[PDB]
Amino acid sequence: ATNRDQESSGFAWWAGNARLINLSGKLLGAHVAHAGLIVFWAGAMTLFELAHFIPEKPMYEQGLILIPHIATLGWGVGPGGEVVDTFPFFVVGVVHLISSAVLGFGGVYHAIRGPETLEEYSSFFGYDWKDKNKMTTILGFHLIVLGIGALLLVAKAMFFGGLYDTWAPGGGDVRVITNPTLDPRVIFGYLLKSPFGGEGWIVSVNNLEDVVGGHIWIGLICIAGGIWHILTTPFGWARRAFIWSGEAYLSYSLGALSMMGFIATCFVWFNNTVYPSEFYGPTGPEASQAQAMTFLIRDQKLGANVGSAQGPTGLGKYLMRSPTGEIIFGGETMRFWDFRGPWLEPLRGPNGLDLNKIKNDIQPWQERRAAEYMTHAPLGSLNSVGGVATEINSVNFVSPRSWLATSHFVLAFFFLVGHLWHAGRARAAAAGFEKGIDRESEPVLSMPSLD
Amino acid sequence: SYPIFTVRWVAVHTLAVPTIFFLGAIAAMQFIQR
Amino acid sequence: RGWFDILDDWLKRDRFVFVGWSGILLFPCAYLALGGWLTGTTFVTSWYTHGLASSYLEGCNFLTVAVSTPANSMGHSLLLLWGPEAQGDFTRWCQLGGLWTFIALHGAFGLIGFMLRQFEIARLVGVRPYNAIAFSAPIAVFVSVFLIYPLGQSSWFFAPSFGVAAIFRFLLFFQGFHNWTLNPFHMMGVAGVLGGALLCAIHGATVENTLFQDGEGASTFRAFNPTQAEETYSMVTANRFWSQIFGIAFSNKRWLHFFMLFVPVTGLWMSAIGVVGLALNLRSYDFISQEIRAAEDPEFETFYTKNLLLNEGIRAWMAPQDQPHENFVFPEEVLPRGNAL
Amino acid sequence: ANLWERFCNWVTSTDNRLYVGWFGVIMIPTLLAATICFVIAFIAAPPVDIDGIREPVSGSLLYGNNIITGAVVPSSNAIGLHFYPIWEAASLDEWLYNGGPYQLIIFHFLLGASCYMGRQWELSYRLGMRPWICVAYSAPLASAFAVFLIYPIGQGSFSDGMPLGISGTFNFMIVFQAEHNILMHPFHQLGVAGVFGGALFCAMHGSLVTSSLIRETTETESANYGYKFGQEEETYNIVAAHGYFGRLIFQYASFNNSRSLHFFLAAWPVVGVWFAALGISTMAFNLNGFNFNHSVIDAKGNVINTWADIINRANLGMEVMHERNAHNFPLDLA
Amino acid sequence: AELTPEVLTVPLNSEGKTITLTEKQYLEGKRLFQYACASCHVGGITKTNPSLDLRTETLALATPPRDNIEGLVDYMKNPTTYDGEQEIAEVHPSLRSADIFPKMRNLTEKDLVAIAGHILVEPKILGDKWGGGKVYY
Amino acid sequence: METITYVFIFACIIALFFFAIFFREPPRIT
Amino acid sequence: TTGERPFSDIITSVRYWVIHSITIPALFIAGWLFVSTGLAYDVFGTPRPDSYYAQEQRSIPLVTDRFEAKQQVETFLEQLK
Ligand code: CLA
Ligand code: CLA
Ligand code: CLA
Ligand code: CLA
Ligand code: CLA
Ligand code: CLA
Ligand SMILES: CCCCCCCCCCCCCCCC(=O)OC[C@H](COP(=O)(O)OC[C@@H](O)CO)OC(=O)CCCCCCCCCCCCCCC
Ligand SMILES: CC1=C(/C=C/C(C)=C/C=C/C(C)=C/C=C/C=C(C)/C=C/C=C(C)/C=C/C2=C(C)CCCC2(C)C)C(C)(C)CCC1
Ligand SMILES: CC1=C(/C=C/C(C)=C/C=C/C(C)=C/C=C/C=C(C)/C=C/C=C(C)/C=C/C2=C(C)CCCC2(C)C)C(C)(C)CCC1
Ligand SMILES: CC1=C(/C=C/C(C)=C/C=C/C(C)=C/C=C/C=C(C)/C=C/C=C(C)/C=C/C2=C(C)CCCC2(C)C)C(C)(C)CCC1
Ligand code: OEX
Ligand SMILES: [Cl-]
Ligand SMILES: [Cl-]
Ligand SMILES: [Fe+2]
Repeated sequence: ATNRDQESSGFAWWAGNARLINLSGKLLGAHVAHAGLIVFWAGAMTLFELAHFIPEKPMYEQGLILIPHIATLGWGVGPGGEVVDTFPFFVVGVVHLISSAVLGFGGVYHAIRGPETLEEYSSFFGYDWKDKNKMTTILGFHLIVLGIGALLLVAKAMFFGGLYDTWAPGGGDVRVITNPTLDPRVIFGYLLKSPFGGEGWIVSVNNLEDVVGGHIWIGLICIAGGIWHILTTPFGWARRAFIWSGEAYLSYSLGALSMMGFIATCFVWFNNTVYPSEFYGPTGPEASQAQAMTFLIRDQKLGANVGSAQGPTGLGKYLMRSPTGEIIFGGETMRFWDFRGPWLEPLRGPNGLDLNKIKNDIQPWQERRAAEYMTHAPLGSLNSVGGVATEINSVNFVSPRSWLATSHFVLAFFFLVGHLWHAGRARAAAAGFEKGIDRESEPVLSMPSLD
Repeated sequence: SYPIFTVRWVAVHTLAVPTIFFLGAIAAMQFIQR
Repeated sequence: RGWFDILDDWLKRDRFVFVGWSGILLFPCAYLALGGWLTGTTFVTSWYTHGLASSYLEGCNFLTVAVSTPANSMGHSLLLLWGPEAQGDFTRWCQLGGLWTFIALHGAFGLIGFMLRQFEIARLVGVRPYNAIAFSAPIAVFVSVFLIYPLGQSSWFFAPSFGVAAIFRFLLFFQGFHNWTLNPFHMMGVAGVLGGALLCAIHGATVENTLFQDGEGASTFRAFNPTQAEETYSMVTANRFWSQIFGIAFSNKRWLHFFMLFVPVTGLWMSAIGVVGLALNLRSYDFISQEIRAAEDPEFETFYTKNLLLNEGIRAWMAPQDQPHENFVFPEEVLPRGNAL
Repeated sequence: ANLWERFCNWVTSTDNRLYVGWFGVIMIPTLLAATICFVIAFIAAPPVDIDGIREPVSGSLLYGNNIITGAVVPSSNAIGLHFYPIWEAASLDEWLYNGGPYQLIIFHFLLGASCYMGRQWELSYRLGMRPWICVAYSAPLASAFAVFLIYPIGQGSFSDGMPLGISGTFNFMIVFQAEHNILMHPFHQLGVAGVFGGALFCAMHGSLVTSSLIRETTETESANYGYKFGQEEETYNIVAAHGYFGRLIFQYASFNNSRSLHFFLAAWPVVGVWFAALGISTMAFNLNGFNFNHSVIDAKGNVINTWADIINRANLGMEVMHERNAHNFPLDLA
Repeated sequence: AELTPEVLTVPLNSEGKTITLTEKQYLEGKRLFQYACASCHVGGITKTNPSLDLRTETLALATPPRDNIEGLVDYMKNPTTYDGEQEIAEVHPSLRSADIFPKMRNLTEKDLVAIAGHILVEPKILGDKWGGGKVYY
Repeated sequence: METITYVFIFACIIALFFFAIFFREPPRIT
Repeated sequence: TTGERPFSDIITSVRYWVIHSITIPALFIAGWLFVSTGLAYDVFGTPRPDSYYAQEQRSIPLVTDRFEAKQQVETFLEQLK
């Protein structure tokens, strides 16, 4: 066995995948077999989700996370997000599950049967980690693949059925996007938006014309930079900036993935556009806004004048002003006055929540939505007891938004730790002291004392 | 060549014998209904 | 070489588990404490002492099982199996919480056996007995919490019950009734525990990151040999790193390792003293000058007055079930509540 | 050498008494800004309407507080997650009423403490050390992000972040238990095992090394003088310490490798505190501790209480009393 | 204590004929109540309107009386306000609004009886806990 | 007097930090 | 190194497993039967799911007298029939 023990490889069993750093044939097989694990799970989970799925229950009541991802794409859903057909979920699960036997085969093949190194067999599929031009070429190859993937979403939205649109007028529906936002002041304007409250950076994207036109821009940028990296070598400022080794490139992707996981955690928590509340449940802000709506509606039905009702503190019990003066829901939900959702936006005038609209124009579908969202707030226990920590056992609910945000916080945190681990190790390995201090030339011993 | 019953044998069985008894008891408890 | 010296020979044989003279006390007392806990949490109820289910046999999980304390009407009774409460009936003894005092007393004498074992082995191998001295802190904590605390209170009922959620209740009881977070002896304990965990993390990372390259492997554990005279890591490099990062750094390895003894041991001893005060309800409950000001100025609010409102909530909401010997009927209108909730 | 080369040589200089470095050019002004504003606001800030309900909480020493009760109070619930610098306020008086200092302190501190982590990598790189001290510091740094930033983001308001004060810390803890049952969350339990274990292993490693110190001194002197700074021989007998501890428990429960020992000393508290940080950070999105309220039911259907139901009774009392004027509707949803 | 026939015997109508439910019927009713009703009615309260609970004495003072099986079954078909004055199917789940409350679509009369039996048996089991809220947890 | 006391002790601690860092007994390799 | 036989040598030998493929399942089945026959309730006095309360009892049978506590439990148990 070449490199499959600690004496020959330098790495113990518990760091045994580091024995593959300079074995590109087996290292390719590790990646292809692991790609098959991802695709296996995407297929197996979907079939599990579909086999447990009740179409007359909402998706968010059923512990589903992958069916809502398919439904948001426009597949299998009708107006308001009701499931009109379970066959697209069955196709997406089956095709992933079959394809993972394919990726599993070539992963197993390259990792046990194929050549341990690809360099002798092929100059095109071989690489040195230190060959900067080969590194940018493969980077360019994968950038093109990702840009085409972003245009696949555009093609779904424009030419192959559309996407589910929670903001579609007259209630949410699958809608073909015809005029995506191509204006770069809007698309790149989200990049300069503050991440703080009321702004929210890219998480604030609130319409599918911005989502589709952004993916047009991303798909063309990734194809352009793909072609750019195939046809260039890193400039001297980048050569003197970075560490050029496999562990270093891993660490850059680790920091990149950690940053993206934190972003997705905030996406699923706050955004009800690309994570529609009919599929994922109400957001945290949404349900708190929906409780204030529920008790405004009930008490105003009893005869209360909700605009003039003073709470215990002297703020309005139902309605109050935000610090810039917009009319907002009172109580603790004053913090969530930046929430925007299709059940609430009909009540909102130019200066905020309109008292005349609130008195007259609250439809029964809004009252049903407010009560349903208030009672499906993303709060629950680890054993999936719905509601506050003091609630009794009965309701079996943890919102998908809570599952998706918490999982991706954990993953993004540990990926930041992995970034720090591998980036520090790659620097020490390139500078040559990752195995410790040379006793015969210890650096501090030739530095002057601090005092 | 080695002995079979030592102090170590007793120390092991004072833990392991009741442990396997308790695990069988706790397994049976998973099938009780109210 | 009489019978005593022959017995002393056998007790101190180099075997897999050392026995020693201390093992006569340690081994049966520790095994009965552990075995009593596993027995009670698997099979024994708390229905007659607390009105609680507390075993796996009743339906509880690992987080909710406990060997619960005896009923408050037991007082500080030793609850011996042959004592006047059980009168020899094992089944009644279990139902009266006799397992709690069984575990607490065998556990106490077992801990005494463990420190004697630390002293005995240290004397036989020829090392200094600092491990026995550091173990006085867990002994001070067990004695103050499980013995001195209920002895100052009405009965053994108010000691911690041996169980995970039962211990969590004990934490919440000490907040709501004793305001134990406000106590400077607890605060000194927190600093000792979190300081010791800091010292554990910082010393282990520093050694592992100032290691000398003593081998060619990238996995560096093999480059230590247990018989080497030389240091495996650079004290000089470690000292320069921390002097520049943090301003101060250890320069004496012996003082460093003493300070690692001192910090969590002193912290736990400090926390034990505060619990001894809470045995008599000698709490650091209030700040009088803030209470005088808050009572006359209804706009004066601090986080301290906010915490006391939480404490009052804890007491009125938990006391009827947590203290079912008091027969508390608090009608719903007497319950302190905020608006809406 | 031009001025930029002379400047870069100074910044990354290993001969400075405290290492500056590139992370330090961010760490130094942000931490100074956070410290100065903290000391001023702790001494002299006016009361702060933390809950957005025109009910200002006095945090400073000059306004009644002592060291224990004092706090820099988290910013107003009316602000939420909105960025509130000084220049957003119409006056300094308004900024102080709404809890402006808190946002300034925590943002500067978290930026500076992140750069403290990078500075720990940076110096170890300059000194030729191995780089993973900063990974160990990521455990308390993540905890600080958890209570000051991640928990406010999930709950929608910096009013819910941990206050910068001793009693405010306890207020944060009690309310968190009321709403999340953190004691019943296994990530906090792993966190407790981290710090209890860390304190145990600190005392254990300290005592075992002190127990096995080689005799170099007389009775009339401190034993610490038996060690000289920079000496090459080890100052204790690790074989004697392993011989003790391997007989206290059993031989294979004791480390005979000091590198494996010291890695275990790093790994146990750090992983546990990492899990404690992920406890807070995932309870930020309301995935709470285990709920066994009314889990045990008799044959008729009577609830048989457990210790978990007793915890719930305490949690209810904290719940109904916290922020006693702030709730208008029957569910505390954030 | 056991879930005897006397516990499982609830009023069927307003006159006074009783029905003794089976343990299978009560346990199916609890499952369907959790499935369709406990998101607002957990423990016998009403989360979106705490003034009106599911206590037996409260359902008795409803117009028409809902403190029997057929009264609860008619409410699950055609729910009203507490005085019976308005029909609230457009905001309350029922058989007649199963198109907007889709968990009500495949409910049988046997299912509606079982849910109605669970609402009547449960306060005989739990006492003041049912409809009491957090005070009695 | 209370506020003066607490600030005084705090200022003495910060002064102690200054002397402990900049006027420490210098660690000497021997 | 203290003279006893190594654990790796024992648990990998056939004679260990000839002995233990009987003793280990026998102890497990004995523990199972301790619960399934109901003996664990009788030995420990733990209430069965139908013997916490009398049929219309809402009150917990709390022991209130130290020296008559054995008699109170017995009285509480006679109240269940
Ligand atoms: C995603 C998980 C993953 C993947 C894809 C790999 C992949 C690899 N590891 Mg790594 N490793 C992992 C996790 C993983 N590892 C973990 C968790 C550990 C710690 C236990 C290690 C510790 C480790 C060490 C110590 C070593 C490796 C080595 C290797 C390489 C060769 C393995 C070998 O010699 O097989 C030999 C084993 C077999 C042939 C037995 C069966 C294995 C096959 C592949 C099972 C396939 C089953 C699957 C169901 C078949 C489906 C077929 C179908 C699709 C048609 C290979 C690329 C070796 C290496 O680096 O070589 C230089 C090496 O020395 N790994
Ligand atoms: C993005 C990842 C992700 C998310 C958000 C979810 C979310 C969900 N899953 Mg899914 N699932 C996943 C991955 C995920 N899963 C994986 C990897 C598997 C294969 C095992 C599954 C297989 C699966 C099944 C079979 C089922 C679910 C179900 C569910 C639902 C209920 C979950 C529950 O009760 O957990 C229980 C909670 C735990 C098990 C505790 C998790 C704590 C983790 C392990 C901590 C990890 C930290 C760290 C990474 C590990 C330490 C490393 C560190 C030292 C560095 C929820 C929607 C259920 C459902 O409702 O289906 C409809 C269900 O039946 N999942
Ligand atoms: C990252 C993935 C990847 C990469 C870089 C390689 C690279 C290689 N493979 Mg491997 N292999 C893979 C995955 C991969 N393979 C998979 C998934 C399987 C299972 C089918 C195999 C099974 C396999 C065998 C049996 C053999 C190789 C061989 C080779 C070598 C020559 C192949 C060639 O030039 O054909 C020329 C390429 C073409 C004519 C076009 C490729 C055709 C595919 C279908 C296009 C797919 C592209 C599309 C985007 C992917 C769709 C799924 C996507 C969404 C993920 C080269 C090193 C040979 C070898 O080992 O040499 C010693 C060899 O004998 N591969
Ligand atoms: C996965 C995607 C990917 C990766 C790994 C790379 C990697 C690389 N690119 Mg390439 N590039 C890409 C996609 C990618 N590129 C795409 C899609 C395009 C088309 C837009 C390009 C166009 C491009 C050009 C024109 C150049 C590169 C260059 C490089 C090399 C050095 C870059 C560098 O120093 O960054 C680090 C960035 C800096 C040092 C600049 C300062 C950045 C600030 C401080 C960060 C601000 C971000 C912050 C987090 C805020 C984010 C939100 C914000 C919008 C508000 C490196 C090999 C350079 C090169 O070597 O060419 C051959 C180069 O000149 N790339
Ligand atoms: C894409 C992500 C990625 C990749 C490709 C690598 C790759 C590598 N890592 Mg890195 N690492 C990563 C992310 C990654 N890492 C992250 C996120 C962290 C933070 C936790 C680390 C922290 C880390 C450390 C501390 C070390 C490495 C090391 C390595 C090298 C050897 C790995 C090995 O053989 O482990 C074999 C696999 C195992 C021993 C099993 C790991 C099990 C984990 C800890 C628990 C998983 C629990 C699971 C999620 C849930 C429970 C399920 C269970 C009950 C079945 C290899 C180059 C080693 C190295 O530096 O070599 C140069 C090394 O010492 N990594
Ligand atoms: C070193 C071992 C050790 C120690 C220190 C203890 C200690 C204790 N046990 Mg435990 N126990 C042990 C081993 C031990 N036990 C073993 C191996 C078993 C299994 C058989 C038990 C089973 C057990 C049960 C069931 C109970 C205890 C109890 C106790 C407590 C009270 C004992 C008592 O008062 O007797 C007093 C006896 C002596 C002090 C011996 C005196 C010796 C003197 C010096 C000589 C004179 C004796 C004299 C000649 C006798 C003549 C009688 C004549 C006058 C009539 C005490 C903490 C009780 C308890 O836990 O309370 C809740 C209890 O109920 N033990
Ligand atoms: C090997 C060094 C690794 C560093 C060790 C440090 C971390 C150790 C982790 C904890 C122990 C983990 C298990 C070791 C894993 C390991 O390394 O195994 C190795 C070890 C010995 O293996 P063998 O017996 O095959 O080897 C004997 C040698 O002579 C080989 O010839 O196995 C055990 O000791 C089995 C444990 C059974 C335990 C029986 C205990 C009986 C009760 C004793 C309790 C009384 C003492 C209490 C006193 C109050
Ligand atoms: C290298 C390596 C490794 C790894 C491995 C891997 C990772 C692999 C992968 C693998 C894979 C990744 C595989 C896959 C496979 C799959 C398959 C085999 C599939 C199947 C399918 C089917 C057949 C289906 C069916 C169906 C249908 C069609 C319908 C519905 C129903 C059902 C589902 C039944 C380890 C770690 C061990 C270590 C050593 C080395
Ligand atoms: C799709 C979409 C969209 C769009 C988006 C876009 C347009 C994006 C872009 C983005 C981008 C365009 C990104 C960027 C990024 C960047 C980064 C992230 C950077 C970083 C850097 C770094 C990391 C560096 C580092 C360093 C330093 C700092 C110093 C020196 C050295 C070094 C180099 C190391 C929207 C929202 C509309 C909507 C929805 C959908
Ligand atoms: C009290 C008493 C006594 C004693 C008894 C004893 C001593 C017992 C023992 C018992 C025992 C001695 C038992 C055992 C048990 C065991 C168990 C129950 C186990 C379980 C296990 C498991 C469940 C596992 C788990 C885990 C862990 C822990 C960690 C890692 C992971 C796992 C998952 C594997 C006498 C008669 C003298 C007298 C009277 C009273
Ligand atoms: O702020 Mn501070 O503590 Ca968080 O839950 Mn909602 O809001 Mn208020 O109540 Mn509970
Ligand atoms: Cl509060
Ligand atoms: Cl509210
Ligand atoms: Fe050490």
